Amino acid sequence: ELSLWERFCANIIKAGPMPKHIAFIMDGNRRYAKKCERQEGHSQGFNKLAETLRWCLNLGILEVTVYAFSIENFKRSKSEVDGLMDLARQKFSRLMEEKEKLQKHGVCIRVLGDLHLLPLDLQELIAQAVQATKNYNKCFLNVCFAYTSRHEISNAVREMAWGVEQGLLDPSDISESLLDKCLYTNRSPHPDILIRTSGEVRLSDFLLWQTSHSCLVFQPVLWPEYTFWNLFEAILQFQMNHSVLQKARDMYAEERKRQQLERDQATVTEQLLREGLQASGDAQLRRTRLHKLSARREERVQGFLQALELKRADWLAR
Amino acid sequence: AAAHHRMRWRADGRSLEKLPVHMGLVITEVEQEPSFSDIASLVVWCMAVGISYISVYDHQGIFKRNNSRLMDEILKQQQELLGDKDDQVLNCHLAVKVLSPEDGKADIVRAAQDFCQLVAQKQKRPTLDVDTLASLLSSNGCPDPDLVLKFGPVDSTLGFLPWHIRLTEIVSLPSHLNISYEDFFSALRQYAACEQ
Repeated sequence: ELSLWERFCANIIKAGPMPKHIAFIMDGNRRYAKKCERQEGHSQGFNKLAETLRWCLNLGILEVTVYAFSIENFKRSKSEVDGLMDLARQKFSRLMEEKEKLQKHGVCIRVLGDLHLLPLDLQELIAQAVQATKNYNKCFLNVCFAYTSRHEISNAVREMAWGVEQGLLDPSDISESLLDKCLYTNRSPHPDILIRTSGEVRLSDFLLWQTSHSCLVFQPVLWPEYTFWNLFEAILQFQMNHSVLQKARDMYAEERKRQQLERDQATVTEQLLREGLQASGDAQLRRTRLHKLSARREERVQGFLQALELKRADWLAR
Repeated sequence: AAAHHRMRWRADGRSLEKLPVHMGLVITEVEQEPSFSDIASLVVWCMAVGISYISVYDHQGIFKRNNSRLMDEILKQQQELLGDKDDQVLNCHLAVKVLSPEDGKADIVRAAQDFCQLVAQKQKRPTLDVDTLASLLSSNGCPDPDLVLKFGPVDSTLGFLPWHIRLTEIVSLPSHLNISYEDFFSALRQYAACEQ
């Protein structure tokens, strides 16, 4: 449920444009270890996670991504690192056994990262859960475990060389879209707001590709102390620059599309420069030549994406 | 004989607990066409206090489409205040890079096109790791920004070097029009204490 004041402003904020995707960097768990040993704070941080999910669910925020584990967090204390694994196993064990209850409300969970760094059982639980919870269309939560944006894009990068090495795509078909469609978050759309708690003001290798035009919201509160008003202030800030960021996104699009068209029409002429043909257009030699080029890249890339899913779906089995 | 001015600025640089090796200036102010005079003074001040590489970024490209007008004013103010032009003009171009959206994302796909064509030439195999990506981008030589400065109301990076900003500090300021050295210096004084 929500408070009267909380349900009031929600209806008021729901007037204007609303964020369809909001991502959270939950920081400052360690700083709240005042009179707490340190894994007691992390436990409290997971509670405010579920609390904040109630809120976004109340607010009609459809999709939410969270930074649960960075690969950089591997260099932490073995006691503290093993302490995160215990909790990772704990809450995930609650995801199972509490099945079907999760089927009632249309919620799906996706673990995003390079999963080969975790202990086998964690891989199993994570894969167990995501396979079960998939094909649920009302609500979506992306949890980032063992994730860095740097690792992410390098993985999306090597997976498209896979395609050229597999004869499914050719390097001409490589684009911002192709690269866009091969990150772990390809099921999600790009986040509308990024929120990071504590006085820190850096991105920490979190979704650098997908939040290049998202609204950045940094707040001095420690995350365990997160309130609904902390969340409300972010949507407030988001709605202010919505017109700018919309227009900003709307012009990058047109430019990249126009620039892609200028380049595409160029190489069609380069081949027409050879072979002695003329770029006349008299009987649409270049017009059909470019027309076919779009499809051959469209069909060849489209198949690569279907192949990449089948590849990724096979790992879900085990 | 304005050598005391170099003494003053270098003294301010060695005084901070930490100065950025690399810094970026992002100008979100799209209310009016920006004034190169304020931009040129900002980069001039960074060089004076001892910041090696500065990058200037505008999501519409008005800096990249006006490199000559901006480089002109950066040199003039340097001659005007800091006061052998070949070497001076060389160190400026070596230090200041003017950036636009096609340098972060569109460049990321450029290197991806490099590996993939090398894969098609049988020279390259995917089995492409983390440091191989970094050396493959146009930042092969140059490091990553320690600190970016956001000027204007918009609260995004607007596509500014997403790969390189991985651990950088962001400081936003209300505007770059009529900016003063005292304003710009307390930004560095903010970054000096900023957990790095």
